[PDB]
Amino acid sequence: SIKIECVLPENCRCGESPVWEEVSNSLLFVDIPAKKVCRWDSFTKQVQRVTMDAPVSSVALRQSGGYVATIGTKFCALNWKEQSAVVLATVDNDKKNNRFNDGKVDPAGRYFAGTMAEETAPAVLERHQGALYSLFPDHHVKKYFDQVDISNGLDWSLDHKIFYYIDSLSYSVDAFDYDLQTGQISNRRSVYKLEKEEQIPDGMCIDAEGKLWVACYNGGRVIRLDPVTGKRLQTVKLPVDKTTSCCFGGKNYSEMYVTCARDGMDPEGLLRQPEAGGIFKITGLGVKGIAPYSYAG
Amino acid sequence: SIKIECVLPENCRCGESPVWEEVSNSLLFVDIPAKKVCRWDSFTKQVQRVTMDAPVSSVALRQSGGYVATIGTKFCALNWKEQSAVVLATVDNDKKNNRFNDGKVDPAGRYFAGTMAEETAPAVLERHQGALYSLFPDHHVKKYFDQVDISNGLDWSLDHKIFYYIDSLSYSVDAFDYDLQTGQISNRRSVYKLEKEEQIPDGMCIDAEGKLWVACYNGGRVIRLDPVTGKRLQTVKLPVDKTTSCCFGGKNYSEMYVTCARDGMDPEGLLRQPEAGGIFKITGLGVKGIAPYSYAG
Ligand SMILES: [Zn+2]
Ligand SMILES: [Zn+2]
Repeated sequence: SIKIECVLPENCRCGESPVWEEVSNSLLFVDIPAKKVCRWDSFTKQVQRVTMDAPVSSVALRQSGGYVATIGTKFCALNWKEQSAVVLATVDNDKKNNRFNDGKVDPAGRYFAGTMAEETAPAVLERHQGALYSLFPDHHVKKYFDQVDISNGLDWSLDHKIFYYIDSLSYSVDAFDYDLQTGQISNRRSVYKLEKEEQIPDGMCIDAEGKLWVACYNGGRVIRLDPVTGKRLQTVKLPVDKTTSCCFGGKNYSEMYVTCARDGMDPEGLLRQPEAGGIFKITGLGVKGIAPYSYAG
Repeated sequence: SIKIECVLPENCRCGESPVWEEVSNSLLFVDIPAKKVCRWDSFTKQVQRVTMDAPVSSVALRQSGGYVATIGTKFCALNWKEQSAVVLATVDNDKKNNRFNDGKVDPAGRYFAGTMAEETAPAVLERHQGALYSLFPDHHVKKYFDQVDISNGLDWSLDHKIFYYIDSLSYSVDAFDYDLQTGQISNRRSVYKLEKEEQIPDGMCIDAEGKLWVACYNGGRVIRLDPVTGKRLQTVKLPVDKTTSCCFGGKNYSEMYVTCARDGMDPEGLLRQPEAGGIFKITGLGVKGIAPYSYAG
């Protein structure tokens, strides 16, 4: 049996980028259009919040201390206590209107993230403006590929030989060969195409059996896929439609934390999804996840 | 009911710009990379073709006689009985790889056509290189706006107050307010957004109810769109994937003609679509089209 609970009714405009900090039993996440980074202590229940000067799309662990975030079209290191960010690298300078979206650290401590055109407009507009990036330990940047609509969930297989990636308007989870030692990706192929009711695929993580959990935007669900068989294994429905992301955390990585968005709802949807934008905890999935990697620069 | 016929197994590299010439009961079209203007006699069933010296991307009737056509980055007059073009105007002189794409005459005798960067491999690059133009009856070019990808299908509403325009890599059918007397457009807005499955929006033609028909390049289909409600009204699927463009012809515009492309297909997909690059005729739609305008310069 499954328990779904709102642990923190944060009403985020757009909650994203859940990451489990095991050393302090905290969850981090972002609220993208609110430009916030948040850190929620699972023991005290207290949340702290830093507000940045541009959309903050993702946040990850930095092994030397503090955190890394993608703010606007920059990779930045964050000194949480000083409420100070230092710019590590910039991308997409040629684009007048981009941001980072989803990002996540390698098995080798490289901070992967891509971009997208900024939009809340959708159905008056356009595309293919994104590209996938990685920030190496030496603070150098690689562009993997362009023509990306919305850079979204991403992860890596337990044996470090395959990269999983979602570009959301593709409606497909893709897989690449990944070289751990160099961070090269090849042989892009589709491993799962969403069903319609699955709506927009968004955030993703891998679990300790190597299956994939995809948050489904407008979907009110997260879906478990086998990437080696090509099939859906399970659907867990949430009391909110605008599920964005998910990760594993809590004791032994046995709980799932899920982000969602309160933005773009109307009065009558807010009325009966009153916890929209909250953080949900799902217990009793009967699977554990794995620990995130920490940026190496 | 819908009835589909491959009226001509032309195998066009890329067949485009269908135009019904009702005084000879013929369909004019182009084959862009073969650099051919084409004319199929719907009665004898035979196709005549003239070879130009640069890719021909559109053709239109000329009020005073013969044809106009866009050949490379040039608006040309075409006398079909000799077979050479007389340049009337050049655009994009500073872009030494641009070509015109799609073009159609105004309810007022102005030849609209926009350009794109010619592509590779072959072809395919890079990007925002295009602009939208309109040759006036005095042989002077107006320009309109740039950073287009693939200037594609275009038509006018039946009140002559709305210009509809497709830029392919925009996956959006757009509308502008349009002013007959001056050819001025303004208030560009998305009236429709393509679903993953519909692929890339290519040519298009309004019907006598004011709906819009758009050929979905790699969607093997034309979809009929309500500009005012922004919803898809029906899908007509086709024997072949690279449907490029569409127009109304046959007696009083009661039949629809779909062009297609066979360039960019592998040896075994050609063998599943024996009719890639042909001309299809669809009867049974319930609506008629409207006649083409003739160029008044
Ligand atoms: Zn996301
Ligand atoms: Zn076209």
